[PDB]
Amino acid sequence: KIVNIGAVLSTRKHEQMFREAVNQANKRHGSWKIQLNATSVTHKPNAIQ
Amino acid sequence: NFMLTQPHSVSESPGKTVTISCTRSSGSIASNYVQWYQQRPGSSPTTVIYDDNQRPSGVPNRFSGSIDSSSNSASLIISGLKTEDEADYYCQSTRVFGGGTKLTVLGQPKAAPSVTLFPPSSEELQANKATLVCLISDFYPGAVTVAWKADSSPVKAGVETTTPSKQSNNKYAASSYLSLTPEQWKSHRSYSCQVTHEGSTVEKTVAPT
Amino acid sequence: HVCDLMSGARIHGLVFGDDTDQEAVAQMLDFISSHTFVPILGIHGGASMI
Repeated sequence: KIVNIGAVLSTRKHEQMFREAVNQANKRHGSWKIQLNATSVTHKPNAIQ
Repeated sequence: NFMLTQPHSVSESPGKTVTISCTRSSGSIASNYVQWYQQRPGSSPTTVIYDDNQRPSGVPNRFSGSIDSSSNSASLIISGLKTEDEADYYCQSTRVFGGGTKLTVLGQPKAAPSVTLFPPSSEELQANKATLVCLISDFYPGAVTVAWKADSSPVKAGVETTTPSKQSNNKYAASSYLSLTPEQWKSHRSYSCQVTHEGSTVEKTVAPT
Repeated sequence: HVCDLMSGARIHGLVFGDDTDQEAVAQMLDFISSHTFVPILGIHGGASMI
């Protein structure tokens, strides 16, 4: 159902297409079983962080 | 599931545009992509517009696409020309096709259909059969909507309507036949053969004996 | 645990152990070693497979 897919992509502008692209996939695949979600986060400094 | 609405037919003269709208019953149209197709008589359907506003390679523009919500409908807009585009167009969104709209050029002057209702013959009634004969002619274009009601509700049992086809005088002809039994023939007060042609409705009713 | 211990008393070694079989614990500890410069010697358990 709610199969959330995340990313650690670069600056938020690049992340914008991610939120746009999933709906396109949602529009293409038509069923009430594949309601995806989206989340993201920028590249924080340091390695352990 | 949803359901796709298309007008039965439309007539347009060359040099002018025409709009046909595909309407979704339940849910939003934007929830799924939609496609437009054309089919010549006897020819396989061919893609004309796909995925809302997108022109397949080889499509000579002209045919645009509207995907505005409006009354949960998406319409097809065609530039003004009547060279060959006179065909039937269907909309498809997800496992559901449109009804189909008939488009034709403006040729011979339009003629009102001639409605005549034939009550079943007595000899057939003796054979425990009842055929209601409804004949239509002298109309343009070849697209007639014929309905049968038993004076209190539409009846779709035993109805049989011929496909409209070109006549020998640049016109079209068709007919409607209704099959019934003497019990049903004598059970109702009257039977109606409504005729719809280019937005014109002509009513002819018959009664037993 | 590891880097709060490091932030506490200044250790120099973290002789370790475990009891599971998840091989991934070796890689995580290897990642710990790179950015903290603390020698570590895993012995028994999950952090055992070479």
